[PDB]
Amino acid sequence: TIMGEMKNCSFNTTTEIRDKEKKEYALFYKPDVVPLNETSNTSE
Amino acid sequence: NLWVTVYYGVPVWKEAKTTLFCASDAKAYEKEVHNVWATHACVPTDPSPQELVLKNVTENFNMWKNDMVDQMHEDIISLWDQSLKPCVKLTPLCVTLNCSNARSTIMGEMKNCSFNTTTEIRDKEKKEYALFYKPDVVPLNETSNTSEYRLINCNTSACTQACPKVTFEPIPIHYCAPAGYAILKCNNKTFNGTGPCSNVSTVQCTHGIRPVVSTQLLLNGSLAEKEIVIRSENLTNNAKIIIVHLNTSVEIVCTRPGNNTRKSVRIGPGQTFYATGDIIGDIRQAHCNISEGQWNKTLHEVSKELQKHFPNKTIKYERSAGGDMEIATHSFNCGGEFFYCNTSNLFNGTYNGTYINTSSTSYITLQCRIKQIINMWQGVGRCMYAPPIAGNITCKSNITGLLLTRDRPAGGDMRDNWRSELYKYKVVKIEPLGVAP
Amino acid sequence: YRLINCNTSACTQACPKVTFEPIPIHYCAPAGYAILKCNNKTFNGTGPCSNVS
Amino acid sequence: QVQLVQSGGQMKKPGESMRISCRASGYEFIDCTLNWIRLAPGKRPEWMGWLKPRGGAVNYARPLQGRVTMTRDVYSDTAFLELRSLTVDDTAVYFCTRGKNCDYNWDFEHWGRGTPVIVSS
Amino acid sequence: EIVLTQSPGTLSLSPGETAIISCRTSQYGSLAWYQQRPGQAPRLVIYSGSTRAAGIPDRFSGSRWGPDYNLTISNLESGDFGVYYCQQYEFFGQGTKVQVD
Amino acid sequence: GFLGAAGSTMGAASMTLTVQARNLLSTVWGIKQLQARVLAVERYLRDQQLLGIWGCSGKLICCTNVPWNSSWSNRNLSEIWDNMTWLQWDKEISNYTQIIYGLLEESQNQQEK
Amino acid sequence: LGFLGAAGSTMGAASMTLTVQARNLLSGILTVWGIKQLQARVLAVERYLRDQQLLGIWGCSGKLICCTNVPWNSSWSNRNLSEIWDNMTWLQWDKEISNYTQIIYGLLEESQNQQEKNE
Amino acid sequence: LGFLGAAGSTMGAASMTLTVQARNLLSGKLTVWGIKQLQARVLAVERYLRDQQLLGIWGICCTNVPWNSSWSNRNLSEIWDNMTWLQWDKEISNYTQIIYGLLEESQNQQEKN
Repeated sequence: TIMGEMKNCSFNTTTEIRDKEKKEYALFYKPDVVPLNETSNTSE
Repeated sequence: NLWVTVYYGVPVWKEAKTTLFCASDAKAYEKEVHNVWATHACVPTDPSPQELVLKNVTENFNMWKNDMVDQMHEDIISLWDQSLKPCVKLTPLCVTLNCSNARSTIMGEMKNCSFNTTTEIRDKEKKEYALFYKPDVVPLNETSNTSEYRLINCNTSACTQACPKVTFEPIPIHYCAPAGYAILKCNNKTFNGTGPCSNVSTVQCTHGIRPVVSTQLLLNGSLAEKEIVIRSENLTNNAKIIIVHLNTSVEIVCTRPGNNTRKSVRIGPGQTFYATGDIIGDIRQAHCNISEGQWNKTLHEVSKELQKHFPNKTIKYERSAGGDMEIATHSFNCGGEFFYCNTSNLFNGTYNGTYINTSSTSYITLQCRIKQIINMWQGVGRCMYAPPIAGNITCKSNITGLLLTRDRPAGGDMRDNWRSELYKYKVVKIEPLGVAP
Repeated sequence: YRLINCNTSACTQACPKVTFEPIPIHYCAPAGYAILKCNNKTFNGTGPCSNVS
Repeated sequence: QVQLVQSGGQMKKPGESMRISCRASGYEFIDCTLNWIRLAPGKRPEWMGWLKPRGGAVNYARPLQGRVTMTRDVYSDTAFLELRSLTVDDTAVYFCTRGKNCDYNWDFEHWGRGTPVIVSS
Repeated sequence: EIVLTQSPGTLSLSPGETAIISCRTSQYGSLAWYQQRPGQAPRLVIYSGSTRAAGIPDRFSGSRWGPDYNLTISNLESGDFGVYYCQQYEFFGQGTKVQVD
Repeated sequence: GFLGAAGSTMGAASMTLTVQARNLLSTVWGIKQLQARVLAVERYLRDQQLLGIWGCSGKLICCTNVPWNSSWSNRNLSEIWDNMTWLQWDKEISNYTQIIYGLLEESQNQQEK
Repeated sequence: LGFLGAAGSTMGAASMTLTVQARNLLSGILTVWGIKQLQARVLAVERYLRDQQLLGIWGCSGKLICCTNVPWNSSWSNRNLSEIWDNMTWLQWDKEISNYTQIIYGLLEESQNQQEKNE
Repeated sequence: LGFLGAAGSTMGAASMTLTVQARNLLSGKLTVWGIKQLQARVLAVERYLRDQQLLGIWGICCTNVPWNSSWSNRNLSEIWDNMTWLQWDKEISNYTQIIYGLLEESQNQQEKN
């Protein structure tokens, strides 16, 4: 029906400088990702 | 009426192309003591003494259309790559560097740098106190303060260290025909780059050409036996390269003063970076000495040779055209460390007072510059790093050829620079059967 | 404490299925070559051998 | 498909810096030599620029010494033409070009969209 | 120094005619020819003095050995109107144009 | 020395055919020698094989049972014997090449009947 | 591929097609994956060399036929000339004699040595 | 291995069994380790091909090169009955290149025809 199949994901990543970090804004399909343990919140 | 037969051992030729293999001398593990370009797999010893002059052998040659030079270039680049394959990767170094100039014309060229690094324990950090050349460090975005720098490569690609014992000057290495093939050497001294050759000789294996590396000039080569020689694809096709082969060598010496010292820097378990630790001396930057006004004499001969081929457009000379730094400057790797020199003083002047005049006054000087990080083969992305070497480095060489365009020194191609040497030779195969009456 | 190696060099693990006792392994001459065996039990480390097989 | 894409033109005042970029779309930019020429109404058209993008070799015509410069970025696959000290005579269409084969470095095969240069005298 | 003098300067011809344009050199080299429609990118037409380039019909032809080279365009299609440029590797001339009669 | 025969006419070269045959036989980067060795050995094996297929091994020259035709060459005994350098005759017959190949198989088989 | 045409025919037809089979037997027409061709080339060359060598050990090179000097036993095949020549097809005869393979391999090195007692 | 039995015998018995030596002379992923078997086989094949090549250039064989007695004056009976092969091989090995040569000329004298 719609791309609810697609899951929006944001995460930290390193720059070319090995010590610096930046956030990201990425998209991935549901079967290519898994949630963590459900005792923690399922958003991760 | 005469009926069919088969010869065997017919001495005839077919202009075939194949994979040559070389022969080179060897004495130890790293191909004599240390290695970059040599390879003992190309067997010792020199099989060049097999030589013979041949009667009535008229044969065509074409150095521009030669192909085995391409195979030889492929061999050198593959060997150089696999030589650097096992060496250390300098990826950890790319962290922010708080930097300044030297502690106290002068090696203010040097940029003092301090930075964080990890110990052998993976989670423990320590500060450092290192020195680097200006062109090998990029400042960060100017919206931030310019005191912070980074390595140039990590915005584009990775880095690799040059192994210490893998360091070597060019060896004379002979290219030898396999069985069933033969090498034809033209012997006419007035060879025009391509065409028939009448004094052709043949050898089981060829001259030991050195894989020398230098931009805008040919050095440590083999002089011509006629006067200064000119070779070109087509002179009137102005925008193509012209090559000049000298009949007499000219001497150049390059040095930098100072008892400079390096220090190893432990970076993680099992590898060490080699940063320059200090510079000790007057250390006047990298000046090179040319053999007085023998250049002033030699340009006269080159001008006359060029003028012979063309109508009276007066010959003169000009600085490098520009472009990239390696094309802007003459380059070479004599001392292991790479050198670059602004060649403006070489090509200045136009008039007979210094182009039909000769004398011996004093060595001409070239301003030069030093670099470590380099994309070795003319910008191809083998981004690698060479470590420093102790002080009082010195070099000596003999200049043998020049590169020019037509209507300025050219940049050139290293494959072409070796092709300037391989013009003498050609590859062929045997066809041993035939018929008669 | 720390591991001994990392002050000097790296480390590697041994794979589980890569484990093996010494097998009797023979050594065969290629074509054109041959292997000569001395049978004299009093062989003095080097010298002539008479019962050569 | 090999194609040469040109950026927009410039309509700036005389006596100014002028800049053009051309990208060799769909091709190994590093290997083949590009060139720049001029085309204008009724003008004897002229050869401007050379660029062997591997080493960045360059040379210039007689009227263009000093004024005219270009450089290359292999990662962007883009040749950047830049003219100094613009004048009224510079008004012409500029083409980034190529030869029939990457064997001889001349320009009679490919042509961009002809980004124009106009001098607001 | 124009070492490629295209002649005649221009031709006014109705469709289907046979256009001829001469180009005179004075230096050894390769005489190719360009063509661009009004406001369009150029195209190679003739190469090496006589050989048609890729995608060029048999209408266009050329010659000869010597200093003078004669371009010819049989069966003039109106789309072939516009300017032409005699050319060889290091040389091209002033240019000439073909239009309706 | 066999290249010395190349720089001479047929008659002088006729006394030096054997030496050419004698010499004709004989860092993963260095492994490339194997291809050259294998290809040279294969060329030699093709030579010996095809000498077999004419029924003419051992002998360097053999009385093999096909005739000649003026179409393949009309030029006479004397020109080919004395004046003729090898590469020119090789080129001339090479204009025919495959047609002047072929038939000796069935002539080997003719003697093999 | 014509040599296989004789495989589909009786003995006489194959009698002339021996050479065409011999001709093709020698040779024919990141990615380090392809060097197994060298293994195949070496093995084919070795097989051909074995053929020529063995022909040498009969003292019967050059020819494909040679007048070899040894007895023959009907125990290996007692069947008459006509059946083995006219009606027969090669694979069946090869299978038949294959039962006696090493019973029809052995001596003739000694036969060569026998006529070499005076050569 | 029988040919080594002839090694332990004099000329006479070994003359009966030279062929077995010729018969045996010819042949007998992560682990790229063992690839050098290929070049070993190539070298063995090359040695065999050299043997056949030298046999070809000579044209047992009624050849025509003479034999200066300086290389060996020892009589007929010694080099039939008493002589073990290694000793006489070493004896002639002193004159190796002195006794390598003119078999090619022995081919050439009959190549005069």
